[PDB]
This record gives sequence, structure tokens and C-alpha cells, in this order.
Amino acid sequence: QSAGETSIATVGKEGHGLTYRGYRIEDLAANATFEEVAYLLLKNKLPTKSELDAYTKKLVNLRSLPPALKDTLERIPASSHPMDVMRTGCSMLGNLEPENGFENEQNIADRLVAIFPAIQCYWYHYSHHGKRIDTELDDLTLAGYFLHLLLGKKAAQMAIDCMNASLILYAEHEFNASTFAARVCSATLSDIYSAVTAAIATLRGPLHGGANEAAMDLIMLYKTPSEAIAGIKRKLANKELIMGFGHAVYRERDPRNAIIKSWAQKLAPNAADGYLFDISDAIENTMQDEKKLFPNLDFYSATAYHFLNIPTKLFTPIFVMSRVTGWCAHIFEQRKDNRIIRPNADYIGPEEQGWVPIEKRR
Amino acid sequence: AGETSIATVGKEGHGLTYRGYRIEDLAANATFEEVAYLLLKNKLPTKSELDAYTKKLVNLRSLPPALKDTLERIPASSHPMDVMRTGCSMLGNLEPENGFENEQNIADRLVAIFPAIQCYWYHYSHHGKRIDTELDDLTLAGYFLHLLLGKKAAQMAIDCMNASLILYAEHEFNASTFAARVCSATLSDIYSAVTAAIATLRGPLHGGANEAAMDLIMLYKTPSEAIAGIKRKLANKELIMGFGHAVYRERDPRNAIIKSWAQKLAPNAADGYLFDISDAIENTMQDEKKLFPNLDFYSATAYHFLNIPTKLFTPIFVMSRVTGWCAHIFEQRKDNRIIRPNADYIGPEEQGWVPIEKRR
Repeated sequence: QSAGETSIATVGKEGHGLTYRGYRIEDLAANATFEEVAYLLLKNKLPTKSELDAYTKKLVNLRSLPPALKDTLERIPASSHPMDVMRTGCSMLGNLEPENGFENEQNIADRLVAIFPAIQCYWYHYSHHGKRIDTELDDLTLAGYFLHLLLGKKAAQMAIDCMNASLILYAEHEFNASTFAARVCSATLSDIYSAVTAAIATLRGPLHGGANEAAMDLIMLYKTPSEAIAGIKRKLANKELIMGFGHAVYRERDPRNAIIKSWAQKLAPNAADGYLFDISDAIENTMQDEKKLFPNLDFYSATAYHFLNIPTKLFTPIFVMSRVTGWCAHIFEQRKDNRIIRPNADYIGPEEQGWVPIEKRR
Repeated sequence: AGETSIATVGKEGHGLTYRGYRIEDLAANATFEEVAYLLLKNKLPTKSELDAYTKKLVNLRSLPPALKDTLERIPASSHPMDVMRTGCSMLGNLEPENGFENEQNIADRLVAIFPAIQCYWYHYSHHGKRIDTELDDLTLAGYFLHLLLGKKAAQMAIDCMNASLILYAEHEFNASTFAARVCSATLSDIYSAVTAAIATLRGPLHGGANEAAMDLIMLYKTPSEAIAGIKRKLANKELIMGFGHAVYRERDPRNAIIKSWAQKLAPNAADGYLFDISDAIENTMQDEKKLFPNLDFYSATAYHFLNIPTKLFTPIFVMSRVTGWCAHIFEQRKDNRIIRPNADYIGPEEQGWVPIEKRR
């Protein structure tokens, strides 16, 4: 099912172990900041200390929302889907700060990575609470920044670390519905905001972007592990689809699950509803025992974010905040080797009809 | 890559049908609304059905105040196709689909309102005036020309426009249509899928051929200049917009229809000499490179003779193709199968970790 070529990221040869530009996800999630992996993805190398310092500072000074963008977010209703807010926010920024020539690629990517957390949170707070938040905050890290904008106070260190690792985990994942969309878009020589908007529009779909949101809803149905075992079996006998399990590509394991699971387990003890982790473990055991399926990244991602006090409806915009690095990376690559597979459709419609004038219809 | 019942180019790259009906019979006999109905509702409408539908779209021409507010804040220098992008996306925030049972209500709204989105932006950003979008014109083609130019157009102008919106309505799988399906394949809403198609159609390799053809045509004052100047572009390897096609072999059946309209319009246009320039270019492209003109070539002069500014050619593609797009989105939702794309990895092998202290 070959749609093209990438140097950016890979799942292993016998289906084992993820890498970004050759570096293991286990090493990245353990040892790197998100800024660092955005540098790897966007710039094609691991930054030195100096390079990281400068990059990290460049992004901190790109946290201003243009007046006409605020105007627009203030007019998106509270009831609108948070991913539609991202969609519009990106598109409108593109009207106000157009890419123009492609030599500005990197600067727009950097602007998007820096500002996406503010677009979501400014809309969230204005539309839900009538409050215009200050988005020009001094948080040194992007993980901390988001959590500061969202919760209104600087985050504890363990919270920063978890959020940071989650962003790394969601940054990039080869060809997938949304990254593909971004590449189809770039292959027509469209601007970078078009491509990212297209990808957001594609990620908005619950079969692609919203699995941890559905997994949180599911986990929260149950007070005890037993209830969850029994409730999952009822869903399986009723052939209902449980989100966060199995993957279109991997066949035994999702390398990112272990990392995110480790974090959820770490955050559980200092959480009001830390019992939800054991509910989740019970669900996992039951999906394995019954239909031999393993959890993907989205499953334990649900409890991690929840234990960070992130509202369930805001799970999906965080994927944009991370995966925008990967998208932009794939967009840069399409631009340099612009070949795309032309879609052709098999016709299964009617054969050439004789014209029927309107006076003779029914 | 997938299946469709919506349209096809004929078996050996000849001719074109929408749901079995020939483009020639559609352009000659049908209104755009009638053609939108065929694509969206999957049948040719009766008189009664077409009448109610035509009237339905006339009363879907109001822009919500919030959307106007947003259109007012897009600079005049913003690509008009980025305007359609944000307009579609924002309308989605304002009037969400909320369940696929509302599919048809939203598609009708998009088809009815896209002209107003473009023209309201355009006149505010370029002229500083807030136009009335709730005009009483009975036909969508004539509505767009009235909005754009500030007066009802002549019948010949309405007919041409109508024909052009029919010709652009749908054309199988293509970059833009495929993005609509890819988007729908994840169970995204209708506004997301359309917005993605617009973001894909924004690229000039796909959506801006007629604009590029107008720039080209315009380099030349006389036919003689056209011939020597194309010949210099050909000997320089570079390639000319509006010529050739991936699927068609001998001719693009939409070409003949649009060329006829351009030909009819030339005499009464200030600068109708541009047809003869186009005609000379076409002739040289046959003689030198055996290539035929595609829809986008004489679409250039047709729209130009309709007094459409060249930069505003591309949004017309959206006004027409939204019908095809929506058609494909409905069909994808009913048989939600799509090939999951894999890549061939051409990158580095597994690298050992380097602590930050240790780099360079």
C-alpha cells in the first residue's frame, strides 16, 4: 500500500520499535524535551545545548495572538468542537501571517508549534468563562506553557515531565490519515497553513484523532476493576468497538504504550481518582485475554492527561500541538521530492444514459 | 484507490458523465442547481423538485454576523482561496453539522453561500463596503455575477457562468476530491472534509491552471507575438498551463463547451482580441507538441469576458466543485473503506543515543 517515501520516522522491520530520524522513541521520551524533538523533526538534527537554548527562546517570544485572531476565537461558540477551533484558528492565522514563499517554511512551523497551545486555551477560557487570558507567559518549556495557560498556575515538575513525554510520543508517526492529508495538500504546491489545516480537519475524525477521549469516557463507566472486566465482556459479546486497542501497522506491541503507561502509573498515587489506572489495567488484561489485542498509545494516554487535570474534551487539541511537528516535517519532505500517487477510482456507476428532459421526469 | 458511482471519463478516455448523464447534455439543457441536485441527491429533479430546490438556495444566502466579522479581518492580499478556507471553517464553527443526518442541509448551505463568502470578503477588503448578500436573483450563476459586479448581468453572461459551474462540478478522484474522502474516512464532519478539499485545491498545480493561462495569454498583444513566444517557451523545455490531461487521450470534452462560450463573448468584450490570442496559442500547441486544450485554457477567456478579476478565478472552482466534493463525502460515508497508506523508509538506521552535553 505504498504511497511514497520518507526519511523521517519508521516502525521497525519485523514490526518492532519506533524511531524519529534514527533515534529510538525510548531514548527521546526518556532524555529529551519536546522542543528538542521538534528541533530534530523540523531541523533534521539533535540540537546542541546552545542551539536548544536559542530555539527554546525563539518559541517563548512567539506566544502572541494577533488581535484579529483573538477577535475570531472570541466568536467561536463554546459548543463548537475543540478541534474545529484549531482548524479555524490555523486557517485564520494563515490569512493574517501568510507563508508567502516556501523559504519561510521553518519560521511558520516554529510559529505554529509555539502558538497552538494559546489558540486552544484562549478560546477555551473566553468561550467557557468570559475571560481573556494572558498568553505571553514566561514558562521556559512548551509542556509547562500549555499547563499554565490551561490551569492558570505554574505546573509541578512531575506534571511538566509527563506532559513533555506525551508530546514527544505523539509528535510523529509515519504516513497516517492526517499526515497523508498534509502531503496530498503539499504535493499541489499549496501553502503550509492549508496543509496543516487539512491535517487538523482529518485528525478531527474520531477514528483517527479522538481515541483517548473515547477511552476516558469508557474507563469512567466503572467503579471497580471487576465491573470493568464484566462491562468490557458485554461490549465484546455485543461486538462493540473499544477504542485504544490494536494498531493498523503494529502487530504485537505499540512501543509508545509502555512509556505512557509508565507515566500514568507514576501520576496515579497523587490523583484524586488514581483508582482509574487499575480500572485501565483491568481493561487491558481483558482485551488481551479475550481478543489478543494490545493497548495503543491512546489508551493509557487517557489516564495520563486526566491525572494532569486536563479536561477530556481538550485531549484532541493536544495531539495537534504535538503532531504539528511531524506534519511540518512531512510537508518539508514532500516539497523537496514532490511525487504523490494520483488517486484513480474504479467506476461502479450506471452506463451512459439518454437525456431525459425535465418535462418527462416522473 | 477506491470506488465511485458518481462520475467517469469514458472507457478509452473519451467523454464525460455525471451519474450516467453526458456533460454535453447537462451543459446544454440543465441549470447548475439542477446539476447540484443530481450530484447531491442522486437523481435528476422533476420540475416541482427543481423549483423548490432553486427557491431553497435563494433563502440560504445570508452570512451570519460572526462570519462577516471574520471576513472583514482578512486582508485584501490574502489568497482568495485561503478566504474560502477560513470562511468554510468558520461557518462550520457557527453552523455545525452535528450528526450525518444533517448532511444534506449543510451541503445545500455551502453551495448556496460560497459566492457570498467570496464576494463579501472581496468587496469589504478591496472596496471598504459591506454588500447585501440576500439578493433576489433566481439563479446561482446570475447571483454570483450580481454580487461581484453590483448589477444584474446580461443573459448571455448568466448562461456562460451557468455552463462553467456545470463543467467544473465534478471530475472523479483527484487531489482535492481525494482529500475530501480521506477526511470523511476518519468520520470527520462535512465542513472539515470540504475545508481539506479547499486547502488541497489551493495549490496552483491543481486549482490555478486557468489563472496561470490568463497570465500567459496576457503576455501577448497580437497572435504573431503569441506564436513566437510560445515557441520560445517550448524550446526552453518549460510547459504550458491548460494543455494535456492525465486521463483524456484526444480531447477534453469540457473544452469544446467552454471555448464556444468564450468565442460567443469575444465580440462584445473590450478586449475580445484575447480569444484570437488563445486560438493562436492552441494552434501552435497542436502543431508543435500534439497537445489539446483542457477545460482550464478557455475557461481563462470566458471568465475574463465575464469581467471576473483574474485573482478571483480560483474561488469559482470551489463554488462549483463543492457539489462533487459533497457527493463523494456521502458515498465514502456509506462505504467507509479506504487504503491505509504505508511509506517506504529511506532514512537512517538505528542511531545510538547522544547526550546533549556530547553533541558537536
